[PDB]
Amino acid sequence: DTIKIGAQSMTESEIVANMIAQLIEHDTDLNTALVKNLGSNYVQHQAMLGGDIDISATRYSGTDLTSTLGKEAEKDPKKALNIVQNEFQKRFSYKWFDSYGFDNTYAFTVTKKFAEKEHINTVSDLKKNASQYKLGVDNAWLKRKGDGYKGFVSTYGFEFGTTYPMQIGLVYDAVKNGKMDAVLAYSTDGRIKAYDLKILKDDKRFFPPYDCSPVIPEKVLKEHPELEGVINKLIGQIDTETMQELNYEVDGKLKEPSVVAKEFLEKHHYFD
Ligand SMILES: C[N+](C)(C)C[C@@H](O)CC(=O)O
Repeated sequence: DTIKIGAQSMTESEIVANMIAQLIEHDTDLNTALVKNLGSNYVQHQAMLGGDIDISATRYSGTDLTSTLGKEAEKDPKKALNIVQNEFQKRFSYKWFDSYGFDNTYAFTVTKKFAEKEHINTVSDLKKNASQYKLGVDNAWLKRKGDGYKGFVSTYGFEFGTTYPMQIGLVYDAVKNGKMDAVLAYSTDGRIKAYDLKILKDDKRFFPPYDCSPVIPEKVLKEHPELEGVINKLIGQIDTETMQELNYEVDGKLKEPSVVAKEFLEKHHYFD
């Protein structure tokens, strides 16, 4: 009886996956295995449907609402979460838990020099010379329905000069070093504050909310009745500002996700 915890290929997914793994083994006689390097929410969900994972560490409400459930991008945090919770329960008997306490949203990120020099505050301010710009984005966002590029173009009414898809990890330096004029960063990445970068305002509210939660089949929670109490320790416990520091511990200071998670868990006494 080994619990299989899925980690997406994001620093944040890996930290949180370890944090779950360690809290389980501390509180239980259940032992754990991490399934690393799932490329996306789709990969994660597919893996859960086939029994390959028992717990998703990091799922985001807007992402699964638009892709896995095939729904419109609901723009309200609370409403988005409810539809996602009721749909997972109703559709797969999966439990989409309440969030850890943090939203990890797509954010248009620029250097401050660039925003001074181009008079930029908002995503709409980009429109003026948009075709002059190089945008850095992740390997999937351009192909996404609902919350992807196509949606952005029909919402903000403009497109960028060129778009470059890369690994999300690398957009923080590419924007900093001038290789890109703007990137679509993730808001919880600690390098944004660490590089004194500017988040632009989503003035048209194109993006749905992206509250982060764990997901486990009830089938699993039935079997291991002591498991839900463990996950519950972490519910509402990590705000965006905490997640930003944790992320940076791996990203800036180059620590193993397991070390970061253990240090976090030690600091809060494993929450009893
Ligand atoms: C992190 N974000 C919420 C913006 C999206 C992402 O996780 C996409 C996915 O899981 O494929």
